[PDB]
Amino acid sequence: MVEADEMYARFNARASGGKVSTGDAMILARQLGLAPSYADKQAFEEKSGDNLDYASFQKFVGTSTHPEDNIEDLVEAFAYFDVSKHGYLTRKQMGNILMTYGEPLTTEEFNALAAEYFTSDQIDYRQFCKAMLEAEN
Amino acid sequence: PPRVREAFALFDTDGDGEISGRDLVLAIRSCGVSPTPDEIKALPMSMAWPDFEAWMSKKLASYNPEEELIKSFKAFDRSNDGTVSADELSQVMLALGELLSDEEVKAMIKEADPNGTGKIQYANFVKMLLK
Amino acid sequence: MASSWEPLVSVLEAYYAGRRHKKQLLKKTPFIIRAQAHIRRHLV
Ligand SMILES: [Ca+2]
Ligand SMILES: [Cl-]
Repeated sequence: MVEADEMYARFNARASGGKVSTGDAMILARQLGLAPSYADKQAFEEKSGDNLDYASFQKFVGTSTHPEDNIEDLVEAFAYFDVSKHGYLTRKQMGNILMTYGEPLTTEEFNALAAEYFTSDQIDYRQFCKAMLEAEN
Repeated sequence: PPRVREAFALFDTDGDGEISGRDLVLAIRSCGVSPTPDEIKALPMSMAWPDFEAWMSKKLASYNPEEELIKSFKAFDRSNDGTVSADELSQVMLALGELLSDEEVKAMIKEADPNGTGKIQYANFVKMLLK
Repeated sequence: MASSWEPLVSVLEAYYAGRRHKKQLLKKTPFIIRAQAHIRRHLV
């Protein structure tokens, strides 16, 4: 397992009575390099509640690996809004898309993402998608 | 989800937050509203969500889609039996229509006539189309 | 003295074009959610 002693300590540093909220499960799972959705959080909540001990956290993490993740489906998702199909979307497009569909970003999340990753007005969404799948593990 | 908001999101085809041109008219018509040609004339070059939201709130305050669609159908309810003919509607959609494949039109007819009658109980149909 | 069918046709065409939009967008929406999940992972 991915750095077992440090995962344990991060969970316990956030834990009260040996349990952490599912929101902290989300953050911890991200730090471990997993990408849970809010749908994962809801599904897990409706079987195990809003507070997880370390074992149920491990089960959560184990169900949030999302093996269906792959570059082509992610890219087709954005290319849907690309009428030219040249492979570019504007910052306005990326913002409105990401803050309107699916599990929409807050303007703060989008602004942080754009500050780090959007170098231009014309974003290559294929390379951006590849970047997003990096470091996942 | 609410119809107006969803119609904007569906007809904003490039995801840039703004409907423009014929798409605007289509988004409006996709809520069951037929803008009079002067309203179409007066549509701005583009609409963002607040613009579309205001336009639709004001319109709908005076315009009721489902009874207006019902009256449109009862124009062609010749038998006056609350029912228009599916064949007439099919080949009129095929003749005048601009957007749907013929397969799409047939799917639509099978929806409207879920019993193989060749008659469309247009009230029931309009109510089915308006959630 | 039949009347014209263009208004009914226009409205039903727009409606069903929207239904086709809603269905292809349904096909794409889970992977937008996937994109957003990876975005939030990069954002911790
Ligand atoms: Ca647009
Ligand atoms: Cl027209």
